[PDB]
Amino acid sequence: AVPETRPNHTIYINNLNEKIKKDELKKSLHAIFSRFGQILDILVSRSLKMRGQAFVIFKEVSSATNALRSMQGFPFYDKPMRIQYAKTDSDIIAKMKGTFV
RNA sequence: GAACCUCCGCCCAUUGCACUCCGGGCGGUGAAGGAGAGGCGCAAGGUUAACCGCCUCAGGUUCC
Ligand SMILES: *NC(=O)c1ccc(-c2c3ccc(=[N+](C)C)cc-3oc3cc(N(C)C)ccc23)c(C(=O)[O-])c1
Ligand SMILES: *O[C@H]1[C@@H](O)[C@H](n2cnc3c(=O)[nH]c(N)nc32)O[C@@H]1COP(=O)(O)OP(=O)(O)O
Ligand SMILES: *Nc1ccc([N+](=O)[O-])cc1[N+](=O)[O-]
Ligand SMILES: [Mg+2]
Ligand SMILES: [Mg+2]
Repeated sequence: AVPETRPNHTIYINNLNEKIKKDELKKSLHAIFSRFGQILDILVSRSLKMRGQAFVIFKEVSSATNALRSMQGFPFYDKPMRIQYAKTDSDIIAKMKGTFV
């Protein structure tokens, strides 16, 4: 019904500072999120449609859940992070589960 | 082995759920001057312009 609240390998963060550059944003996200588990990948775009947002993809769903709870609202580049679970599996995960396309 | 990046900014608009990239406008620096190198296009065309795209490579960084 509301998939953004059902745990997922991938967390969706928005309300990020759009001023920060793509690579710096990716590496700072990794720095703050890697202690919660192994990170398959972190996807950021500076597109009009995708700026201010990032998908952080964990190997273990339990890792996503701990990262979200612990970093909900956390100040990051002067804006409180807003964290959800991704509404659908990231492609790399769909490939693992055998569900891709 | 993989991913991301590789000239420096300003303003306007945007709170947006992607996984092939992709809003608009304006400046500056550098003559060891198209932005790490090569190739190939494309651009440019003299007091000081062009500043881009693709592919390969290199490096930096984060990982496996
Ligand atoms: N090394 C070369 O083969 C070479 C380097 C630089 C120059 C050159 C210019 C070349 C082309 C230009 N336009 C097409 C407008 C302008 C150039 O401007 C300069 C300016 C200066 N200054 C000392 C101010 C030096 C060299 C320039 C060339 C060239 O053929 O002129 C070749
Ligand atoms: O193709 C490289 C890869 O197969 C293996 N290698 C090197 N470093 C690696 C790593 O950090 N992770 C993984 N998974 N695999 C790695 O070695 C091959 C060659 O790499 P080198 O840069 O060492 O090449 P060299 O010519 O020096 O032997
Ligand atoms: N190297 C060089 C310096 C300056 C100029 N110039 O025209 O001013 C030209 C060259 N060149 O190589 O032709
Ligand atoms: Mg260039
Ligand atoms: Mg470049």
